[PDB]
Amino acid sequence: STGSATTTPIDSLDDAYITPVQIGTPAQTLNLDFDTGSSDLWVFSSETTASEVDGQTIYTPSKSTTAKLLSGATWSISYGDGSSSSGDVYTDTVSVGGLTVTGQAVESAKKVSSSFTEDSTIDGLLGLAFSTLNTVSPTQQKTFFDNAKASLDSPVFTADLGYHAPGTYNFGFIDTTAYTGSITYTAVSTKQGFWEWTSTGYAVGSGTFKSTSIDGIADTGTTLLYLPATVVSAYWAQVSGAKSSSSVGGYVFPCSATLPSFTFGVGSARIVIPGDYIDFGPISTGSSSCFGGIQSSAGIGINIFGDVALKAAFVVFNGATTPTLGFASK
Ligand SMILES: CC(C)(C)S(=O)(=O)N[C@@H](Cc1ccccc1)C(=O)N[C@@H](Cc1c[nH]c[nH+]1)C(=O)N[C@@H](CC1CCCCC1)C(O)(O)C(F)(F)C(=O)NCCN1CCOCC1
Repeated sequence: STGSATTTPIDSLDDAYITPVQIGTPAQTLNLDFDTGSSDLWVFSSETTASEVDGQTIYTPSKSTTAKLLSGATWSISYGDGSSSSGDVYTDTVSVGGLTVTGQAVESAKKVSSSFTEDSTIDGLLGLAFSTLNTVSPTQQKTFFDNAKASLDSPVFTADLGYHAPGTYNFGFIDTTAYTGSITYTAVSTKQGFWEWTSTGYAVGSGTFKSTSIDGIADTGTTLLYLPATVVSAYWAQVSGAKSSSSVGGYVFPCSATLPSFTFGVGSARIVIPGDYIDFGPISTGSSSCFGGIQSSAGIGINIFGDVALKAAFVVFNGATTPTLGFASK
């Protein structure tokens, strides 16, 4: 089997991408953020504290004939940006783009943090990291991909995110029309539960490529590209007037600037991020100071190849016995 679904930016800046997901019988369609940085499939629900719901579409398990409460199971997660959610667990039928999993763990939120309430466009998350990170207690649950994998034509999914435009998530096949050149594959470490790999280096604009190992994760649920302070300083030094702002909490630049591209290495191959992908707009409405899309990872502890980087590539998440990651230009 296979599946294919379109993913859409939630706003004009590509802060995040949402993908429609069918849950239950009859189907309830929710727009979820596909997140290769976590391993929980959770949704706004009829059980969510009503004052914490403000415009989201909710899952009502009582209206699904295939939903079953998973007795005694609960979940609770905290994300890198400080947001969080928690609740109880159902098993139900879940379909993505024509690919169906029966008996998927659907984590129903009883509580969400203010940042979730305040964002009406994201109805929940679909985690695509390794199932060792799943937070359900006392019996850890498998991800959508792990459940689907043996049925798939090939044990893979691909991410093809758009710049200021929709893109595609595919399951079980590689669309050879969706990229240029060849796919370069690179090793993955699963020891931390992530799609962790090592980039071979970087270049700024038309500059010389610097060969250096940069360990990081491929993370569709993070907006920005977080890299070592040395690399980040080298980038923003090429932008007149850019600076690290204490009050904003990262690099800002004049909205009148033209930004250089950023290149990262995948083995002997190279992925080029155009400069406009690195512009996230005014820091506050009406400001002439704009937020940068490349930021330091120093306060985070790991480098993160978030959407700014991934949307420049066609990315293969190969879930074979020994996982690998593939990157192609497009
Ligand atoms: C505005 C922004 C300054 C650019 S922001 O950073 O707030 N944007 C958010 C994404 C966003 C956009 C729009 C609306 C809502 C949220 C962002 O990029 N958040 C990252 C920031 C980050 C990364 N690393 C450190 N900080 C994040 O937490 N991403 C997680 C998923 C997000 C959470 C908020 C809602 C959207 C999905 C994440 O899963 O990718 C993760 F990998 F960082 C993460 O937290 N992984 C959790 C892993 N735990 C390990 C222990 O076992 C349980 C699993």
